[PDB]
Amino acid sequence: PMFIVNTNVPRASVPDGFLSELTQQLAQATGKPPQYIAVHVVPDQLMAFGGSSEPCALCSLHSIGKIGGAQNRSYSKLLCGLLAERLRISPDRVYINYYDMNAANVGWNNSTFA
Amino acid sequence: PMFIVNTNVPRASVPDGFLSELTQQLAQATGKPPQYIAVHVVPDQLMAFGGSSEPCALCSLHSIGKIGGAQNRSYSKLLCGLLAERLRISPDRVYINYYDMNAANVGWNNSTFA
Amino acid sequence: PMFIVNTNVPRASVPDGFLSELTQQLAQATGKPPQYIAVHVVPDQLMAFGGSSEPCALCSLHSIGKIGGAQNRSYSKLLCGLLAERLRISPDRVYINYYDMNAANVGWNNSTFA
Ligand SMILES: *[C@@H](C(=O)C(=O)O)c1ccc(O)cc1
Ligand SMILES: *[C@@H](C(=O)C(=O)O)c1ccc(O)cc1
Ligand SMILES: *[C@@H](C(=O)C(=O)O)c1ccc(O)cc1
Repeated sequence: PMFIVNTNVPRASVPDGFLSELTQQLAQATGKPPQYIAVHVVPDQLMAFGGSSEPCALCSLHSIGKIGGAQNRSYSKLLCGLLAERLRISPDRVYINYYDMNAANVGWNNSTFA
Repeated sequence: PMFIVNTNVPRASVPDGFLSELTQQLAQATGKPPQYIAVHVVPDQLMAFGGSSEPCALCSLHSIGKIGGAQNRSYSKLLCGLLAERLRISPDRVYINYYDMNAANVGWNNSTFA
Repeated sequence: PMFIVNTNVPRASVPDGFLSELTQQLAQATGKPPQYIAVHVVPDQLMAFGGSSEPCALCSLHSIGKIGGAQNRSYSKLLCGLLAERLRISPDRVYINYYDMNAANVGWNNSTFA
């Protein structure tokens, strides 16, 4: 799994330990080992949501399985709550795109997971 | 819908009001209310198109529905036109990836749109 | 084809000519003319892989066709090799997402490739 956060919140407001907290929480939520989880945080972005430049985030979660109707609602609760608590972003100004990847379409370590 | 523009144009060449103009134009084009539309502009990028570093842009438009053959041609004319007029990027150095998303795969406000 | 590299390696560690090298290697690997190939390198990113901030990369290769089980392994060897050689990133700290794009969902030059 890989999780990306793009946000207009400034770098200075991203707290220490945030990438590690994301890694641990995603490990718990998805059931996958933390050593496979990649997290990417992109602050200071030029963004608008609903025409407004108040804090917002556009996120993606890519996963080989563990993606689906019920699971995606659980991920959204978990991730919106983390973003609200740590970055002070309102949950109704966050979009998270969920992608269920075929293992043959993820390259790693000079091969793919096929 | 969410629209993202990556470009090597510098931030200073991104005109004031560009994010609002994109929000308005995408609302018109998709028929969705502007309160739903998210826009992300990323300037100053290290990019090449066809092996050259002249202005170029790599964009994505994600939408729940309203994606398809003829619609995508219409969006391309609209968006290439804006990028040409506002950022001085030639339409043959723009790629726009179109993604039709399932409502169950878009999180927002602690749940999904499903 | 479009190829994106996101990495926490610093901007100064990216060799001049890296974009041109990527363009030629991808043209050879996919069999597509280099005029069509777009490359985007994003250094200095706030990233973690497996909970650790050592150099890593998250990449995407989008292509209209030429995506599949065997192809994707040969791509992964080539790209992992090049990132290891040139940016000093260990190949087990790289993810490459492969996307097969329909031509009707790729806009370019005021239209689509359909
Ligand atoms: C993480 C991973 O290894 C898994 O098994 O889910 C991952 C998932 C999806 C993509 O595209 C890259 C890494
Ligand atoms: C915008 C939106 O909510 C709609 O009605 O389509 C949107 C579409 C798709 C994605 O992935 C995020 C936001
Ligand atoms: C490159 C291209 O034009 C091809 O022939 O595949 C390309 C492929 C896919 C996307 O999304 C953008 C550009």
